[PDB]
Amino acid sequence: MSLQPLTAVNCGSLVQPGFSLLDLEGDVYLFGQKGWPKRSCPTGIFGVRIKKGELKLRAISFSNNSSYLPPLRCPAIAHFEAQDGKPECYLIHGGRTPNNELSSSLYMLSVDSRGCNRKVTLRCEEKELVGDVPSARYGHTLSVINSRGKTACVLFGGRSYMPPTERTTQNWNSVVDCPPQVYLIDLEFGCCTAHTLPELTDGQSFHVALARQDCVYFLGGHILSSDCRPSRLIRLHVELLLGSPVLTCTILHEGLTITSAIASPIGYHEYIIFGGYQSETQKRMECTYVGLDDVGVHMESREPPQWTSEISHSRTWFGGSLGKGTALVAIPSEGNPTPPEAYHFYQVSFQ
DNA sequence: CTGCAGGGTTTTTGTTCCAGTCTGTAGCACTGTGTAAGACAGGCCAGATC
Repeated sequence: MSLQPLTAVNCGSLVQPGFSLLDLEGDVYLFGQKGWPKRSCPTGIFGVRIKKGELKLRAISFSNNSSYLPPLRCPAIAHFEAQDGKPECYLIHGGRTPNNELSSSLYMLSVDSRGCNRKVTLRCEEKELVGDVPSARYGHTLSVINSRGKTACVLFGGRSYMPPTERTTQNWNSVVDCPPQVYLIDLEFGCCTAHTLPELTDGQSFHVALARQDCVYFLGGHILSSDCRPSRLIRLHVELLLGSPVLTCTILHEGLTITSAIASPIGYHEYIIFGGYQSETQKRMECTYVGLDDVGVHMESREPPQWTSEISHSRTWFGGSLGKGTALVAIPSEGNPTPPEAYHFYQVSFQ
């Protein structure tokens, strides 16, 4: 549990407050960037390598048969693990276009070929959704479930702009919580079903969701109706049978009151919740550990690495998970003139 | 009584010019608001591979 300060020697203006780190086939891919794609990298997706403290970003190129993606700012990432037939899949939906809009299309990202010389080619495919499509939204969560024995996805939460009739050019950039119904999405085909939640009378956003063996556990998430960050934990159980995807749910008494947490996998099913926001002013410093079994969540606080004064007094912080019990965090910086590197970077490692 | 023409009448309203005295615009050369990164082509080297 130690933190190494990294230097973003070159290309430190591409990272932004909200962004994604996709961990597939070893190396990690940064996804999301300030502004539209520049010709230095006509795709939008960078490869990340951390070596000797240096943070190095390399350009990635798509394949011939793949469509292209706008740099979605705060999308919902779901890691579809290796199985038949195309590992390793990432389901992205749906985020915020850098031209400020909401995109309701689902993307599937995968790896294609290599190298020749340390080069990875990717491929993205839009996945048409016949629905009953969930309204465009950002900050929601998607999670993959395997049940007897087929694969589906559960989509829940998030915010969206005011309904299309009531949005006034004065309440334009206003945003309210989308209604609380769970959407079951088949990977293929695009049949997406909507189901109501008798126990959940409100939606939320920025809640870390952990899915294990056809069970989904939703940690706390910020509610904008009452401005409360509920400590309750939410469990739901998807039993996929022909032909009605019945869904049940229950409440757990206690869980961590946390929003926008960096959920880094370490063990087989053991995660560390790395921290985030517990109140609108104070940020979570304590690192927590969450083991997931069919009995339930087992939660222990672990010794948080000693933070330098800068990251302890910072107003806000964000980041993502580089995997293998390692995570990346960023702190915005001040000065005069421009640093110009607006973000100092730290790499935290476990064990 | 009226009508209109055309007489005089005063009082504007302005009529010529040269000393001035004063007021308002023209001529001079020049101002300031244009204020950042990104695309592209070539050289090359380092690490991967047979």
